[PDB]
Amino acid sequence: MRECISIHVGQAGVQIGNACWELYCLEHGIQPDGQMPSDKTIGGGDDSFNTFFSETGAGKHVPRAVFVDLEPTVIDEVRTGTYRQLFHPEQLITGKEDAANNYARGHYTIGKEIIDLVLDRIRKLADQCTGLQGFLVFHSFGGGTGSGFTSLLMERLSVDYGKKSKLEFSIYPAPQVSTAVVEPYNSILTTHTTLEHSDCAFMVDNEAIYDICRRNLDIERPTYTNLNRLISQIVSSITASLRFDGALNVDLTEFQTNLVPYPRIHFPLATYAPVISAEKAYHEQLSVAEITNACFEPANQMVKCDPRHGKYMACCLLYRGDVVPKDVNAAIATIKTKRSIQFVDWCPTGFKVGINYQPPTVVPGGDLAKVQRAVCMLSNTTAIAEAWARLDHKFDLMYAKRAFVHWYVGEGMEEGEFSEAREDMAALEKDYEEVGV
Amino acid sequence: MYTFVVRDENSSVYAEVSRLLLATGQWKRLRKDNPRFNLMLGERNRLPFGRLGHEPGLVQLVNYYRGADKLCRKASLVKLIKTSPELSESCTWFPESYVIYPDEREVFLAAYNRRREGNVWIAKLISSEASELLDFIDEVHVIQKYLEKPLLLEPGHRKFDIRSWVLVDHLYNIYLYREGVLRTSSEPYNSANFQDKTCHLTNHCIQKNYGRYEEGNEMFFEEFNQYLMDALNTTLENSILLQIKHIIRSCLMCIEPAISTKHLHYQSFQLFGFDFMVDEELKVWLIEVNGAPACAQKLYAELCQGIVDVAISSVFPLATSIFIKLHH
Amino acid sequence: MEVIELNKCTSGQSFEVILKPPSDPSLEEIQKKLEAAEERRKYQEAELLKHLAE
Amino acid sequence: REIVHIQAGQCGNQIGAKFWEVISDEHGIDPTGSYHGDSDLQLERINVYYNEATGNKYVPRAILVDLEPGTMDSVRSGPFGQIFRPDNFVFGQSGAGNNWAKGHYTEGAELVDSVLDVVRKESESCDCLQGFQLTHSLGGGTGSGMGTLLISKIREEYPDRIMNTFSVMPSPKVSDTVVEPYNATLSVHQLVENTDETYCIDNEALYDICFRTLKLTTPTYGDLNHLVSATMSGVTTCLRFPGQLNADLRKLAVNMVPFPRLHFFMPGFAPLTSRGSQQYRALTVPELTQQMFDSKNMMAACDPRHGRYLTVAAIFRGRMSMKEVDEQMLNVQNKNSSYFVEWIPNNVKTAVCDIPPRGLKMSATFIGNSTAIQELFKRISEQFTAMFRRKAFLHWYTGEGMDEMEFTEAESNMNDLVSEYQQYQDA
Ligand SMILES: Nc1nc2c(ncn2[C@@H]2O[C@H](COP(=O)(O)OP(=O)(O)OP(=O)(O)O)[C@@H](O)[C@H]2O)c(=O)[nH]1
Ligand SMILES: Nc1ncnc2c1ncn2[C@@H]1O[C@H](COP(=O)(O)OP(=O)(O)CP(=O)(O)O)[C@@H](O)[C@H]1O
Ligand SMILES: Nc1nc2c(ncn2[C@@H]2O[C@H](COP(=O)(O)OP(=O)(O)O)[C@@H](O)[C@H]2O)c(=O)[nH]1
Ligand SMILES: COc1ccc2c(c1)NC(=O)CN2c1nc(C)nc2onc(C)c12
Ligand SMILES: [Ca+2]
Ligand SMILES: [Mg+2]
Ligand SMILES: [Mg+2]
Ligand SMILES: [Mg+2]
Repeated sequence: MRECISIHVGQAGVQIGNACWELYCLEHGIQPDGQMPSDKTIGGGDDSFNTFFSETGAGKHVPRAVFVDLEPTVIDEVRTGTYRQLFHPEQLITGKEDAANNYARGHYTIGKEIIDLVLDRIRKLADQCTGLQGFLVFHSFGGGTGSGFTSLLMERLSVDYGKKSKLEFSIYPAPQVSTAVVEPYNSILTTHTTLEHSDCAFMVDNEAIYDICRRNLDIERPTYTNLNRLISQIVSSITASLRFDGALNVDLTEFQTNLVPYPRIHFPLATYAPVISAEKAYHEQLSVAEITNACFEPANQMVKCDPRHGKYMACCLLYRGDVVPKDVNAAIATIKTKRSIQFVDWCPTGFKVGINYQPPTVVPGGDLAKVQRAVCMLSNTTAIAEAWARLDHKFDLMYAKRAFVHWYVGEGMEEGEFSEAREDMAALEKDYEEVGV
Repeated sequence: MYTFVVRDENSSVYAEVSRLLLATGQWKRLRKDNPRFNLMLGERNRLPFGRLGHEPGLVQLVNYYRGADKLCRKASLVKLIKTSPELSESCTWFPESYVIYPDEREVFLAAYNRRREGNVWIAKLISSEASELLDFIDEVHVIQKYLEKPLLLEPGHRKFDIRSWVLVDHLYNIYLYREGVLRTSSEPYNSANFQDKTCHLTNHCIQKNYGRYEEGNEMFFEEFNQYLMDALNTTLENSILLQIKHIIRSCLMCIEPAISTKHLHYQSFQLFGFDFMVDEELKVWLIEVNGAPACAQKLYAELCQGIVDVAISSVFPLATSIFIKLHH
Repeated sequence: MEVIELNKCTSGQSFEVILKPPSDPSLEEIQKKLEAAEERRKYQEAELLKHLAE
Repeated sequence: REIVHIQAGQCGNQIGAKFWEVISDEHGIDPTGSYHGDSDLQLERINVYYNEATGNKYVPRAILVDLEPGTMDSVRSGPFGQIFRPDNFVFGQSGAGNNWAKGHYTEGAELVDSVLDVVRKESESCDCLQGFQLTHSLGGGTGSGMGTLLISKIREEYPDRIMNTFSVMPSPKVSDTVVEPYNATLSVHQLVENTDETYCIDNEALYDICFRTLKLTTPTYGDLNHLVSATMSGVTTCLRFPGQLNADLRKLAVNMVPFPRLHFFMPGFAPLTSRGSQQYRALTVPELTQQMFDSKNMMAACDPRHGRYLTVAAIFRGRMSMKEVDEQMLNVQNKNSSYFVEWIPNNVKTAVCDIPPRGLKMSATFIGNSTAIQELFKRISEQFTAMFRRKAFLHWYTGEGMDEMEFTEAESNMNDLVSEYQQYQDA
């Protein structure tokens, strides 16, 4: 057994961590006080859930997590919330003033003050690990802390933990729920400094999650609570293989091996189905074919794009519920004849399938109905470059006038880092187009 | 009001669509780089489809189908017909074609050798010797069987090609404009030499004897139908238009899964120009598909009005039909 | 469709379906860039306090 | 995240006293500092503007400054006068005589160090100080001349804190003296360099709103300050109340100010109300949105159709459909997209607070960073040059040590501000 440490940075990272860890406890049967009656090995053990939870002598199951925000009010809700007993106070780290939606303030000015504190709190969890395999980092592209302090954290983790894998869960900026105009600046800056330090990153466009909540949950004005509970489900599907018995994606290395043949192109597209409203009185349960077919509908993706006009390098299907391989192959056979699924020539055309028999767990009183079977598809398609194109276009519009640049330069950053970062994104956009012509 | 932008100043069809939209008083035009548009009349090359459908509170529509170039490039059209089972290698209405890179070269020479034992081919320019055409290519191309026995109008002994304008809306309805045009050759068809190609190439730009028989070397369906009755004892609907409607529907139904915007965050429509070639036996052959076609002056007013009614006002409604819907 | 590497357990199964075969910076450099930016903040603050002294 | 409030001069203390009356009523604080409200939302962010004293009392973090005792004695006698900490009253005796030089160089110099001692005392008690907000007029002497001296000295001692002002612009429609364009031009030169955010409250706009819209034939300063206190309440809603957006002064500056010198905002309010008269028809969300963008609701006499919006902030107060707010806000942008710069994507952000202001069921406050505000500085620059080309009334200033060169420099810097706003009006 090898342990994984989760790190939640900024508001978006912390609040999504709240969602995921609440969901994890429900799936593994862990009470809010940390007790887990089904665990018969008191005080320790190397079961699959011990990848994410450590154990105390009294039987408490503590997440291998650390929350860090440059401003206290969000983590303070964790310190007083339903799962306050779950976490040790030392792994909840708060500053006093935030980064003010300013990458350079979170990376240079304030980040320098607190980077050594976090790294030693991270060290306290690593010493509890017999064989640490790496980190799962949750953060937003647009926030000053989520972008600025994460890229500084990712730089130092490569120094202190060189042999370790690092996976990102990144929240892509969407104007319908963001209250900052400089998110494209922060997004490009943080992607340039982090790119070589992340082995695999799952982007989540808030615009896609927002629309899924409106369309399939009939929520008129989705809140972060609506979005984060849905995002936690997808995250849970992705991490389930690390927390449960199986043979697919059993370690963080296997994520890069199965999904990322090119180091720089490490942004798999995630599609999830079915999303069913809990208020729906009558619902016909969808089949294996119907939910596998929904994985190739753009309206169900975490990022809106068209995989028909790109090429695949890898494809995983992660099923939860009443699913058997016979029905999956029958569904893949039908879908291949009716859809534009094209792989790059140097890659085998096919799917790696993982099935977990336990149906998806929904939090009581949430918006998602319980289903009999669900699937998450992780596909490394070049079509996700559309999200970089959108972001870089917005970047180019503002930067051409040098609008808001003075806020970053005034924090010690040099104007050249903007163009240097944009140049890297220009290279990234070019690599996708080479692979997917 | 509705909003639209114009990113192709060279488009004669959508220039008229811009005017008709402004004359409604319910459409306002913005600057090219303004993202808060309802409709985009986009550029022909490198249209940014990836930036469409991401403006909150705006239903967005564009006058091009992403991926339709697979049908509107000579090299892509051949590959699409030979690989798609819906059309197959034994497609009866497309001429034998082979892609050559300056390639199926060896597969092509096998057909030309069985043709050695009518062996005139076109490369796209006409030739009868296979080696000569290949020498021309190097100095991407597709070689195609040159149809040696075409239907010739009289008086004149003249070659022609038929252009049909087809509109495909956001719902993927296929609308064939009832008015087509015959682009005629004003010089009699000479089968003895292909180097002189003013009687073979029916393009308007080749027609610099221009304008003798009909104005602008353009014959519309009214006259061409009347000719077919008096000369061949048939009608344009029966002898030619059924095959044209079959070809248009077959091509577009093939690529529908790859270009449809039914469940997308933006919508697409597109006007196409299908070019047909009729042989001695009243059989229609598909020559090519044009992704950004131009109309004929007599038909600009009626066709561009129909583009608004069927493709634009169907999505953005305001405050007898000239199209034939091809059913699928 | 070839189904390979089928593994089963109480929790579930996994397998692979194939349809067609194929056809950095050191801690020293981090500390220096963070101090170069702090130097630039202190220079811009000194220029401000010098301007206010005038 | 505490804010330190300063009010300087006659106008500064009158609108400042009204501001504290309005927000104390919103937060449920009585004139004695005792909280007698009903909702705990009233106190979740009460520390931003109030210090907690002995006996569960709330004392405003306010410092009252004047060179005359007259207006401040009126404040201490007013309805909420006893709520202010008596030590925070700092005043001289000579007055400033509507003279920018007296407030900035002579009379105000004597008094400014004692103001800074009170400022320092309030700042040392702060958990984490965001910055300062100042209320003042630019046409007088104390608020204009001393107010900008204070701002310069506060920036010297707290260079990394946010400086925010509510600055009242003079207008011959509501004029005390002819030297007001002189004082305003000298002060704007300071505001351009030493503040992060300035709400331009034009007395011309307040007079026209009172006259044309509210049907008040002879407006008083009390009628003008009713509009100021309503605007000041609205623009500080997100700083005082919890919501989706827990805003602070720095995030406001970062997102509203794309270029450092262009930080002069047009405030707007809807629905426009005159005091002592209540209208009983609540507005629909389409009506709030249409009126808050109407030029007749702007507090700076500028035609927004003559410029382009760099950034826009909108705050809706009341119980309403947040979906209808999004549709209506998106409807304004999509229908007048030429007036919003294309090179700042998504430059209109919206906030919602459930507590409406006193006497309204629904309200909407507008904060626009428009390039049309150059019209305001053009107006003051024309009135300035009309007198300065003949050196008229300059003896009042040169008698306090000033040189004509300082006037020339101030005129130029404001004319540069005007041309800089015109730079981005064409781009
Ligand atoms: N999905 C999701 N997105 C969020 C959440 N909170 C904030 N965001 C998004 O994150 C972006 C803003 O970043 P934040 O995380 O709020 O900022 P931060 O990382 O805390 O950094 P600073 O506040 O600037 O110090 C916006 O695009 C928001 O839409 C959340 O809880 N869930
Ligand atoms: N297989 C064939 N047999 C006989 N004639 C052919 C032919 N292929 C092409 N032609 C002739 O060549 C002429 C022009 O060829 P083609 O249409 O492919 O070029 P083009 O694309 O530049 C004109 P457009 O785009 O307007 O259709 C046609 O009008 C037709 O008369
Ligand atoms: N809106 C408003 N403006 C005022 C008020 N009192 C004075 N003014 C304006 O402020 C200017 C006079 O400055 P004032 O504050 O009285 O002088 P000071 O005490 O030296 O700062 C003139 O332009 C007045 O119109 C007020 O209560 N409300
Ligand atoms: C132009 O874009 C923006 C404009 C304003 C803001 C932000 C972005 N983002 C922020 O965090 C602070 N903020 C606000 N500040 C204040 C004091 N009051 C507000 O009322 N409504 C908003 C929104 C808002
Ligand atoms: Ca155990
Ligand atoms: Mg934050
Ligand atoms: Mg062509
Ligand atoms: Mg006065």
